[PDB]
Amino acid sequence: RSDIEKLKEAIRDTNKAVQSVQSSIGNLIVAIKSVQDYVNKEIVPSIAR
Amino acid sequence: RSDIEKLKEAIRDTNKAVQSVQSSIGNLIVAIKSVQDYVNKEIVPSIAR
Amino acid sequence: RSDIEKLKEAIRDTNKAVQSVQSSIGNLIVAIKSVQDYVNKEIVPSIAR
Amino acid sequence: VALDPIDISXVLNXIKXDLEESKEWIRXSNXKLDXI
Amino acid sequence: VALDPIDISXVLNXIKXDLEESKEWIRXSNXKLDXI
Amino acid sequence: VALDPIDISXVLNXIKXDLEESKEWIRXSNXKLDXI
Repeated sequence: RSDIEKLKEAIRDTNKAVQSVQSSIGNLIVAIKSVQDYVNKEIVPSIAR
Repeated sequence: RSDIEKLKEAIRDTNKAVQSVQSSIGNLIVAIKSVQDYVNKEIVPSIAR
Repeated sequence: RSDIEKLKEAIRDTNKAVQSVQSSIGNLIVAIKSVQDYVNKEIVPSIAR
Repeated sequence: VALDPIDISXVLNXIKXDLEESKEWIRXSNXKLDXI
Repeated sequence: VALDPIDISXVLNXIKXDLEESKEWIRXSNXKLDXI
Repeated sequence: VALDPIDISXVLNXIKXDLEESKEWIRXSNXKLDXI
């Protein structure tokens, strides 16, 4: 009863670590998208003018 | 027999979640590489001309 | 004693996989930051000159 | 003069697919943990 | 002429938050594994 | 005039190292699960 409880709690902590990783990837998407919009909306028009 | 089976299946699902994360990172590499090539092959030559 | 040992070692390997993923994300931060500095310090001044 | 914009919003929405279908196995594991 | 620099070092230091507080649950799991 | 190209394909192939050697522990865990 003690070892199975501990293993279950260990898997729970690992899942929480994966969830934080999932949040990291979501913010990485925002960062890359921010760079794209900056190039298309600020850099490219500045070169064409 | 029931608890160990369930724990094993829980770890299997966690690994599948990590595998999907690994696929996310692989595509993140492609996205960043795409931005690099666009800057080096389209932006930089447009400024030097 | 054999199944609990094996499950514990399986979780240990999964955590090591997450740790390698965490290292991937850390390097992704460096790559994105490198692109930002290149745009702000090399591209933007080249367009303004 | 021939500078088309970059559009990777294809691979980005590929990442956002991989991430949501990770999150929906995570909720799979935590299903089997709440099973115990 | 009106080209301000891009600054996402806000979301980047958001990612670096998520990553450190992942690493500090990982050391949580490996606490319970070293428990067994 | 003095604009050299950016090359981070160093850190990118660092990420692709970390990712492949994650995938080859994942196949490690799923080894011990197929053990049970």
